[PDB]
Amino acid sequence: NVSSLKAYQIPVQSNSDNGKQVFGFPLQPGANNVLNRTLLGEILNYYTHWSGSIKLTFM
Amino acid sequence: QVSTQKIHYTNINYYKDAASNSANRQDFTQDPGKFTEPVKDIMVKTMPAL
Amino acid sequence: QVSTQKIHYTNINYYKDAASNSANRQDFTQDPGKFTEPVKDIMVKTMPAL
Amino acid sequence: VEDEYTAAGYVTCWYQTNIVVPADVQSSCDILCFVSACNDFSVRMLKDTPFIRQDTFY
Amino acid sequence: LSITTPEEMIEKAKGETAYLPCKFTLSPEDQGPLDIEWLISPQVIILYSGDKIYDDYYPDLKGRVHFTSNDLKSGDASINVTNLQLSDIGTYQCKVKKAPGVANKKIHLVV
Amino acid sequence: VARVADTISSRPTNSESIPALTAAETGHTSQVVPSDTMQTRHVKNYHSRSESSIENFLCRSACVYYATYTNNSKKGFAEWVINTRQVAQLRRKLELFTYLRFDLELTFVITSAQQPSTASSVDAPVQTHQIMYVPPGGPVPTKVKDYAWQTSTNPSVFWTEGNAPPRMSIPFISIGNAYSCFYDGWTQFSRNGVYGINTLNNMGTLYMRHVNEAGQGPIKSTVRIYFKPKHVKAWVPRPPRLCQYEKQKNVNFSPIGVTTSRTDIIT
Amino acid sequence: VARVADTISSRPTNSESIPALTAAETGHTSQVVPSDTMQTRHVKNYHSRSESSIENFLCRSACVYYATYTNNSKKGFAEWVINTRQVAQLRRKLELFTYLRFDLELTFVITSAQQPSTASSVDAPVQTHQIMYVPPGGPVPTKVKDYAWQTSTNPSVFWTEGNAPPRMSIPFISIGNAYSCFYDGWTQFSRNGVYGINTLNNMGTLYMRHVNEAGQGPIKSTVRIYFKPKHVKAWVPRPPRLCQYEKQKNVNFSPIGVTTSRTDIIT
Amino acid sequence: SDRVRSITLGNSTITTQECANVVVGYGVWPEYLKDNEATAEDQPTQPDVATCRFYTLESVQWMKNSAGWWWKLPDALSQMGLFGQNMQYHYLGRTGYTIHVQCNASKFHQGCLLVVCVPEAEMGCSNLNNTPEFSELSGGDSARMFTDTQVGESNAKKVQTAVWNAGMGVGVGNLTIFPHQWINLRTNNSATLVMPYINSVPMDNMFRHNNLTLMIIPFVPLNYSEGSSPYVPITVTIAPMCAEYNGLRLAS
Amino acid sequence: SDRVRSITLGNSTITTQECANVVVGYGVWPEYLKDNEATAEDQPTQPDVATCRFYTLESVQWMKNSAGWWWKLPDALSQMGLFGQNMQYHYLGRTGYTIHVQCNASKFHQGCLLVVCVPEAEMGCSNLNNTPEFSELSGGDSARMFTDTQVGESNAKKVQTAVWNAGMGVGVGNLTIFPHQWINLRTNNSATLVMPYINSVPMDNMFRHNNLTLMIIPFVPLNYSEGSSPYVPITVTIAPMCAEYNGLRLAS
Repeated sequence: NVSSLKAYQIPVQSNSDNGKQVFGFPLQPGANNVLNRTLLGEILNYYTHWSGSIKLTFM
Repeated sequence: QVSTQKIHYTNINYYKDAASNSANRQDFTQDPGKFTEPVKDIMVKTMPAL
Repeated sequence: QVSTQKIHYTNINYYKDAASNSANRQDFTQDPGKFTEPVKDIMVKTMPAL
Repeated sequence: VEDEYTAAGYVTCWYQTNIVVPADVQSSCDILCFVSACNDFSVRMLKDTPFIRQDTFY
Repeated sequence: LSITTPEEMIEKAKGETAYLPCKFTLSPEDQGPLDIEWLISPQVIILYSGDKIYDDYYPDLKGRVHFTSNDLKSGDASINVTNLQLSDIGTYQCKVKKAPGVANKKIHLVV
Repeated sequence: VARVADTISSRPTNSESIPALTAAETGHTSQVVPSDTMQTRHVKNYHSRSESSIENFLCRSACVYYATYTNNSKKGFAEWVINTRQVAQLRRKLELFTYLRFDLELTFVITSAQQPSTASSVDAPVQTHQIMYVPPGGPVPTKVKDYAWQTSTNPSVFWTEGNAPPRMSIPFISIGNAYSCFYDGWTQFSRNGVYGINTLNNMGTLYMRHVNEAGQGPIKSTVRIYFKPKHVKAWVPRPPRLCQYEKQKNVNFSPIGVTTSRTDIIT
Repeated sequence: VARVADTISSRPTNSESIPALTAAETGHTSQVVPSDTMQTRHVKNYHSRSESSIENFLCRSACVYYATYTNNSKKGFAEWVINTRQVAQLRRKLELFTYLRFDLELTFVITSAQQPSTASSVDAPVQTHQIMYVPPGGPVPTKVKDYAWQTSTNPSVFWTEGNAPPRMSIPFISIGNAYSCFYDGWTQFSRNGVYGINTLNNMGTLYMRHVNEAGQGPIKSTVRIYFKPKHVKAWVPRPPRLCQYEKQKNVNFSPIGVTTSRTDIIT
Repeated sequence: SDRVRSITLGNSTITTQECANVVVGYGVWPEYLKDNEATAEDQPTQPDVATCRFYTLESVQWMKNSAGWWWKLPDALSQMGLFGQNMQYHYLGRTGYTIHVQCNASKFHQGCLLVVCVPEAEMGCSNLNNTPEFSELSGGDSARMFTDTQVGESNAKKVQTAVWNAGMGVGVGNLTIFPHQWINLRTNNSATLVMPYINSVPMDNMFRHNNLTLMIIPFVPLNYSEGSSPYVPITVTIAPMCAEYNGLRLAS
Repeated sequence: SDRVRSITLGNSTITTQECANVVVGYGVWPEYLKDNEATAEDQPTQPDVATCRFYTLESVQWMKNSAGWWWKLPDALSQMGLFGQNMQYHYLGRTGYTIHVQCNASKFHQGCLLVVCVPEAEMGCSNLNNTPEFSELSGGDSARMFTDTQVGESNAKKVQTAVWNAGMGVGVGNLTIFPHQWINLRTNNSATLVMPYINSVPMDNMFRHNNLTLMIIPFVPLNYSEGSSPYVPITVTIAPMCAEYNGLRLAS
């Protein structure tokens, strides 16, 4: 799903059992292979030390 | 001429142009209000967006 | 700017940082009262310690 | 950079309750996720990026 | 780079599987390409250069050695030595070289 | 001072003012602060965003182009049109914006190298180089032994070895009000010919040559050019270039996935 | 002025205030002055403790590391991670304290040496060296003829022979509030792996190379690096290292007696 | 008088009839974190009675041919009730201890101890290539001991426990520059220190960083005539003060 | 609007777009213990961020032929981190809960629930001579369920789980006198109650006295046409408030 627009769609379907995991990824906004090419990533990849908090809007 | 640093420091301009002065390095001003919230009606935080 | 030496001497800051100034060499202050006598109750010299 | 002394945790997302739907409606839905910084972000110690290479001039 | 134990003594019985581990972590100042070697002093026995394996180097040990993990770029250079024999006594050197760091591990195997 | 905002304390509330739920359709990014979804302590924050400004991000020299020219040869001399499209470590820093405006500070790091001479007892004195700058439209030299070099009123600099590298400053030389790092649209009213080419950013050429003569053995030199955008102001930011550059004129590329991949969505 | 205290006169007393006898169990060092156990004369004292302060004890340059790299070879270039653990005449001055905080002043003393060339009539011009500094995380070059050198926005310095040695200043670059010259405790939450290793003091690498080409005969160079801790403040003093160092990472040692010995307790 | 003290914390109390003064760190008294220095983005928790009390570690015997003992401080209380329980569910946390060691003897014994609390005590391995493993570097409220003989070389991951070097490669005599007290069975009976939070960051994890070390080194060895009690035990009781934590998570 | 709420506690948050108002106990808001009423002779401890947050119990499936569910309140959080940990080392302790149950459905289902929190719910056994044992009276954050059939008599230590008597021998309709809310899949989506500390002594042990009970009884059973989702789960998330404890001891 990388060489397409499917990389941004998170699969959510009507499960049968309760308490399943949808996704999960470590939070290293300059080294992880998920938050790397986002707009935050190519700003962090020019500096070395960062700080502050991060928001994560879902839709 | 004399200003503060990251105490004081002294700077003197020698040449008679403007593109010869050193870098500024001290234009600390930001205003994200034109990239974050570029909407017509003001959006309050607490009340819902609709 | 102008201060005394070990008469007077003149110093001028040129660059616009803080890690560019020369060494201080003139912070003469000591307080051994935190290594010699780190006890809770004051200890007088003459009277015995017990 | 990928270090171990300063890890920053993990992010997960679990089903609280199932995804229910009426009839004649697809049960396969999708979710998008954004990312940004709060108003107390900052950086330091400027360097160059490890992404763009070059062997000869263009 | 840093190996957890630069040298130790291992003892196994003839006819068993020999585990010669080689763990490491990555300091922040390491950003080059990865390289992992393995030596023997009774001569390379297996290489890992360019994310691909080249491991037909020692005729005495053909197929009798292969990496364990599937995440070799995470700090695993261990080898699975199978079917130990008597001509396999010698010191091993797990030489890993990631620019600009270097670290070794001296595994002296005795049987 | 450009200090960041501190965080204010909070108490566990139970009210109808929900700061978390919003509508991302409106193109309006969220504005919540952690003090609105959990209990926080009043932390004074002294961090500063100074080293992330524009003039702290761009005003750093970067090699642009470097050419070689032998001494013992006819027309041994280097020419170069002035453009930042050629090196990629600097090209990408200038594509983050669309309309830039800066004055420049060149710097040349000239080196020499003795060639395989053939005579005996070779010995040459110090060398002297000339770096001639031709505005767009001036007359261009054809060979080293030419009279467009001396008898000229263009800005040039004479430099000899063993000293500090030369450096000149160039003001904002353009026809519009900003350099355009992008220009969609043709350059002929009939909409033919080359696609992304603009006269707005042309700056002329650079001709360099030796000043000494051929004593006994050839000497190949080398000159490296360094930019330094000062007084810069940027407009209309832009996402960063992802696919690898292929040409210096256009923005051609080959398609490549968005990111490197992982084994499963939950790992 | 930091003057020492003078001594006041005394008279032969006979009282119940004994200043000599005290209790060393309380961990409280004595505080007597010779004017309390004998007759002394009022001596004005003009001695000064200025040349024993911290900034007079540390702010003196000391060689840290030096590498060599030949000209006529592929990938002839020197790399070095920045750490003070390697030289022992300076390592011991920094172990007297636990948490230091200083900004730095590097200095490079670059020299050259002509190698055993083989051709005839060898003659090379002045040389130019480049000393590139890569922050922790940046891209590292692989060979001399590489495009990570020029097209870069890292801080580097260009220097040519026969001039004053280069020098740059580096501010306090760390994640915490002080460099830690000691750190007891592992670096993985599972308590495995290396023991005394900390990200708090990392400073990057240093890549150096020639800028000229191979004219006719190889030239091996040599660069020496000198620190200079300024604005320093020290915390939590520490006894001085006794046993000889053995490694650059940990504090391993071999046990050795406390002092050199004498023939008898009364001599 | 001037010989008795009475220290109380939480719901425990320590009373000593014969003792010397109390040495208070580097001159500072342990307190909470001011908000000029705070770095966590959330609000910390403060039990303040459930943790701030006197836990008592295990006992040690002072034989005649003894060498020494050491405890790694924010690791020895790993199993002592609510302190160890809050040390697991959180991620950060700062403390300040009030160490108290007590060893009583009659008027017919002789001996002396050096009760020192060396901060950031990094120890060296027996083999110059390796580093000491975790099992042999500390123990849960248990006393690892020094030795009087140089540990051999063929050992892979062990600690060099030659006492005349304090294990850190430093001369054992110069250890008095750290806060310390002498247990002297002539006049002293108990030594007590009040150690604030000493570290280069305002808070830190507590499973990966033992930022203190309480050592006990018998300078003048124990000695007695025949007839007196041949068993003289030592017992140290440590008590956190002004503790607070951050960053809830799962157990670990 | 008037349909959305946003409840936050400690470091957790609950947000609901569609819900009804919140019912607050008997008109009082949970708070700490005043000193006119205190009876313990010592000082209590107050974590106040480590415990006051939203723990989430296990899920339950709402089948068509469902009967009901009940949880014993200060027993279901026995294994949820710092709350369960402080519930063991101490001896007394008072709390006040903020119960929240949530069950979402589309606009094509139908059903209703009664979310009631009966205080001091004493249950009756199946055999008239015995009393229900502990294993079958409650479960660690697990839902015991009612039934639609009268439990037989030959069972020795079981609970009478006939739903039309609520297990307490009382008529199931009259349960609305206790604080309650109706989960109605037509207009409602979530029910939330704020229950103070209701007991006849200022503090009490928490392993021997389950002084609340959260019951859920489907009056109008779930029903849907063919095609819609056949699995509708219910999830309750409970959060203590204003907790404090007394009387340290060993683990138990």
